[PDB]
Amino acid sequence: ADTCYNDVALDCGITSNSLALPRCNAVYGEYGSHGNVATELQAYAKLHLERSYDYLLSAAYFNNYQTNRAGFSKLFKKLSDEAWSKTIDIIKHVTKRGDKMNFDQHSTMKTERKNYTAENHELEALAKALDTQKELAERAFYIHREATRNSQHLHDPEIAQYLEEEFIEDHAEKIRTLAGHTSDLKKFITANNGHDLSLALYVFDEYLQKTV
Amino acid sequence: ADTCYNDVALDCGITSNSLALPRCNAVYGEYGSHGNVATELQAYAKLHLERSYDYLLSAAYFNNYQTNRAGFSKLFKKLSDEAWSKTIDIIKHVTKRGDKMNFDQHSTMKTERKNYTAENHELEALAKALDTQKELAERAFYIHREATRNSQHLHDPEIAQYLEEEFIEDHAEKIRTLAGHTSDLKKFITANNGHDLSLALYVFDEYLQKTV
Amino acid sequence: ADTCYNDVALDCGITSNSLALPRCNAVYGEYGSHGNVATELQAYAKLHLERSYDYLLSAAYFNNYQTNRAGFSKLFKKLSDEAWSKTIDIIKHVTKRGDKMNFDQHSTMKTERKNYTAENHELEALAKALDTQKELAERAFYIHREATRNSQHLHDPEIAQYLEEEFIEDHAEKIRTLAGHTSDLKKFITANNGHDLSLALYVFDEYLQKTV
Amino acid sequence: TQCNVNPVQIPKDWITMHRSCRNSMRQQIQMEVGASLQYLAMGAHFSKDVVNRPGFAQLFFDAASEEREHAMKLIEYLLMRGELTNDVSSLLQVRPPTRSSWKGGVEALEHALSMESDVTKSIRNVIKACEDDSEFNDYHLVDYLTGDFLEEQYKGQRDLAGKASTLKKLMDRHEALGEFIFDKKLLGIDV
Amino acid sequence: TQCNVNPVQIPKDWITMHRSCRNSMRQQIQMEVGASLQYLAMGAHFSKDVVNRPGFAQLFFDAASEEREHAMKLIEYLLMRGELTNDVSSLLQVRPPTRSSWKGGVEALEHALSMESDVTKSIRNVIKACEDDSEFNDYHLVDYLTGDFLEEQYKGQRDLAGKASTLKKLMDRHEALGEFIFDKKLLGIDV
Amino acid sequence: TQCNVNPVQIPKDWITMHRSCRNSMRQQIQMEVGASLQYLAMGAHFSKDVVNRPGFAQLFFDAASEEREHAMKLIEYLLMRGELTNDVSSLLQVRPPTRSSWKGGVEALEHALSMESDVTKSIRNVIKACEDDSEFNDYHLVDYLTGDFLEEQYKGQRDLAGKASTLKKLMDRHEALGEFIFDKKLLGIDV
Ligand SMILES: [Ca+2]
Ligand SMILES: [Ca+2]
Ligand SMILES: [Fe+3]
Ligand SMILES: [Fe+3]
Ligand SMILES: [Fe+3]
Ligand SMILES: [Fe+3]
Repeated sequence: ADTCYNDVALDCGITSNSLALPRCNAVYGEYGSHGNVATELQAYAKLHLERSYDYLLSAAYFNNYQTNRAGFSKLFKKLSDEAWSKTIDIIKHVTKRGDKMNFDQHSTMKTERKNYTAENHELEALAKALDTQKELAERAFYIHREATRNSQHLHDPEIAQYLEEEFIEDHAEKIRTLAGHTSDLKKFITANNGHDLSLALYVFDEYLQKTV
Repeated sequence: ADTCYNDVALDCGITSNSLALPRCNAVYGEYGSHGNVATELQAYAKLHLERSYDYLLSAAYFNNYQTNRAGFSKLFKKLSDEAWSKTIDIIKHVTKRGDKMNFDQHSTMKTERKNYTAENHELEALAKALDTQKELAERAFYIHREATRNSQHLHDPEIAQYLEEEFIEDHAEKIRTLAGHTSDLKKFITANNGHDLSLALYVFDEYLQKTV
Repeated sequence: ADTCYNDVALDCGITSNSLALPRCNAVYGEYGSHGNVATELQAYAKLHLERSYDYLLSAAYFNNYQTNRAGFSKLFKKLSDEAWSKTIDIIKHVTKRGDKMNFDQHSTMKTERKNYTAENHELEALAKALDTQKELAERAFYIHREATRNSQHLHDPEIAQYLEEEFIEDHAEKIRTLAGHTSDLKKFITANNGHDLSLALYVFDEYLQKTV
Repeated sequence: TQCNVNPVQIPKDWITMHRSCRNSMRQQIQMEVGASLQYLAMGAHFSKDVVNRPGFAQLFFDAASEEREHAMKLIEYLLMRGELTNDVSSLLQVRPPTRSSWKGGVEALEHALSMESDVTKSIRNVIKACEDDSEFNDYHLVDYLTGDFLEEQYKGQRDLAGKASTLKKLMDRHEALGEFIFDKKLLGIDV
Repeated sequence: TQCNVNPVQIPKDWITMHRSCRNSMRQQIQMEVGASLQYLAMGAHFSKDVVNRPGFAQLFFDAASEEREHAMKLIEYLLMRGELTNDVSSLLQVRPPTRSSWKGGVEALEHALSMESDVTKSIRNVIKACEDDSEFNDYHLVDYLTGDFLEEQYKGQRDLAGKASTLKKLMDRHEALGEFIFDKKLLGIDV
Repeated sequence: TQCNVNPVQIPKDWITMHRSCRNSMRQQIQMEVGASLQYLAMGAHFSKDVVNRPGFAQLFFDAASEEREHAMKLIEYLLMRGELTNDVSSLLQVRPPTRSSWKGGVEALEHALSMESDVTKSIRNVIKACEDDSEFNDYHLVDYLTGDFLEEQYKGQRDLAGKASTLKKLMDRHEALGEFIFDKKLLGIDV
């Protein structure tokens, strides 16, 4: 059983001429040794980073003079700021657990390839926001399962509790909110032959300005 | 892979004459598709609803002029109010996750059938309260296991964390408190041939008024 | 199905001459009946108790007139006080769940035997603190796994959430902090042939006084 | 073993409610509970992601809690009069409500108005039973039901009727936007 | 590799404790720790659901923490005098306490009184060793043990003796109710 | 189904930016984003347990967020001028940064200084493109880039250059202690 104390005893001996101390790091519970939890967490920071900029572009698009939807723009700006903040938080968690961030790490979770386009009408934009938030949420479920269930030799409840507290609880609220927005728009489009659509989009945008 | 965005692209086409958008809802992690977690959560709201009214009747019984135990009545009124509040909270969680509440949903957990009677002497009433709280607690353990362990294709840590935070932590405190009350009454009944029983029940009820 | 209510009905009968009430306790979810979770929790209180006094001796050693490292002493005093406080908290949790504390309970987790010595130079002391905190953290991982994964008939998310909230989250921070301290000392020892070591230890101790 | 104290008896002449009145009160208690359960189902319906009317959801969850309070007030009245020393377990029965879905806010408001209208009629029948018993006119309970319960009923009906009229006028051409705005107004939000 | 700094030496004439006194202090430190562990076991016992005396549990957990503080004060005294530059690891040993169950509050209070009485006698023996060493009368340590430690001991014994007398008088006919009330009074609760 | 509103057109004479200037601004936006990603990697490096320089980590995470704000300010300027009604998706691309490790704080500070120096030169080139277009001298944007962006650049370069000089002087004989103290000073901690 290698320990940091034993590494010190060995290397601090007059016989030694170095001080490697490989066990004197923050790694415990074999974090990073078994399973894919460590690399998946790095890829999760990368997903938040990419989405933060996708949301930023949507916020910009809704703030052009033709669309001019301050409420939709505010909704996306908030999603962007939150994803940017989470990117940094995950990077710090990766290093807190004794690993190092690799910005080119890929996830093993088989996820289809669909480019994010910022130029969308209101319903399309909310639908894409809903899909991307569900993807972030299901990725957290995947990492959580990898940490506490998929590998016989890996059990990391620290990562599980971190995901539960910092990601999982709030994902349900965001997804429910976005799903509700798509239902509202769907009704504006279909009821009474969609006759109130333009006034409804204006009223809905004003509502977002007050509630986002 | 069906997504809300793809449903919008298809239905918002000039070819379409409807806007179903089946994937534009708050369902993710296949909630409700595999396992019994979704139906068990609905049945859990139903159990709290039924118990809230059982506790309310016990609170009423202890407030009749013959029993007149304000402390016991307050204990049951608090249990009733908490169970009523949890009923609404669970219903809201069921809908937050994209499902709908069904008030006739039954649990699969094999639980014996024992009618709740409100007319009881003090020890009997506390014993029944203890048993019903243990049942609520074990039902939470069951749903938690169904969400994260029993089904190979179902892993829902959002439901697990919700149960951990909103139900599981507090159940241990309530059960320990009620178990302690039954121990106190047991001693009043058995020590010194139970000679101090009537004075002890009065003193104990006054104690409940100050601590519930 | 034995219940506290049924025990009361039986024992409070004119036929009875006793009041055992074996089911009127705080035990639920078969806590203590299957698996090793109950005994492991007791052994965990014992580990914290032993470590609290080991840390106390290190705090004393660094406060002798020759070492006179107030920062190192403060670091160990804090670790000691926290471990003492956790010892009492775990004992209370053991009894909250209806069990009783046994101070001679041993853990099944195969852990090597290495006496804790308080007389150490700075790097050695931090290395040992790091190793003992990793041991406390991995023991929590072990109990957590025993409660929710290792035994088919045992699922206790109350113990799991208790460990997650009261131990697991904070262990990562402490271990990362201690690992960082060993890295700093390693550099003081190796850079520029270790020429700045004595001044660096003084500066580092002053830094600990401000940040512990 | 003796787990309870031998009961004592005190004077009972002060306990005066008569059977017909007491039975009507017991039936009213079950009716209030039934109303609380039906309102819970309305709250659940408007909470669905595909309905998404949080204003209506809150309105009906609040109504459910209020009906539960009405049941508790009637129970407290019986206890004050010296009743419910037994027959407490049979006072209530929780059962799934009859309806669980509504086409929109107007249908739910009209259903609520009809439920309240039924409760008002039932309370007036409790008053009749309690006042007209040839052996005992229960002046105090009649007064309590009239001044407290009916007061709440009439104000509540007028409130629901007005909400239904206002929203229904918007349905022929503004079903979606009209209900959306009305729903946010229920939350105190002027869009 | 050189991981530590070559030690330096400063004047040592100020370091004056003698061996017999120092050894008695080391033994007292272990005794205080042993007392803290025995009090932890009392706290654990009264915390059990089947015993349920939270007042007694808190009383003994508080006593356990206080004994730990006593051990720390003795260690700090030795450090102030220039001792413990070595032989620190052997100062203490944590072992399971001898007793883990008590019949009731009276037995625990009487056991605590006896433990305190033993500690008082042991401190008086440390004082004797430190004062009567023919080569060095340690005036300051004797004064510290007498004015601080014995002061706490005598007040503590009187407190425990009074609690034991008061509760024991209730045991011949009021074991359950007497202990229940006494226990809540320990929490500052007048039922 | 008609899910969107038929677009409307309003006067466009007020939209005056020319192509060369607009394209240089779009390229600058990508450059700011690239800088934010490179600073994130520096923050990540100094956050490692084996590097452990929290002062440097915070300095670079703060710089990453500031570069993201610079990108947002340039995007807002284009939007104010009537641009980005299309071609928004192609504005940015997130890619892994080129460098992920540095030998120490000095190497990272010198790399940051060089990155800032490159950004300053690039902004001056945007200014040239926007000012010297023979068909349209964009006075306002040139002024904005000069008074806001270049102001931040020159102050930032001087700050980084000073930090690099100060720390580098400590490297020939005090690499570990010098960087340790400097790192804590970045956190406002005087050891
Ligand atoms: Ca878990
Ligand atoms: Ca948790
Ligand atoms: Fe939490
Ligand atoms: Fe009512
Ligand atoms: Fe002591
Ligand atoms: Fe910039």
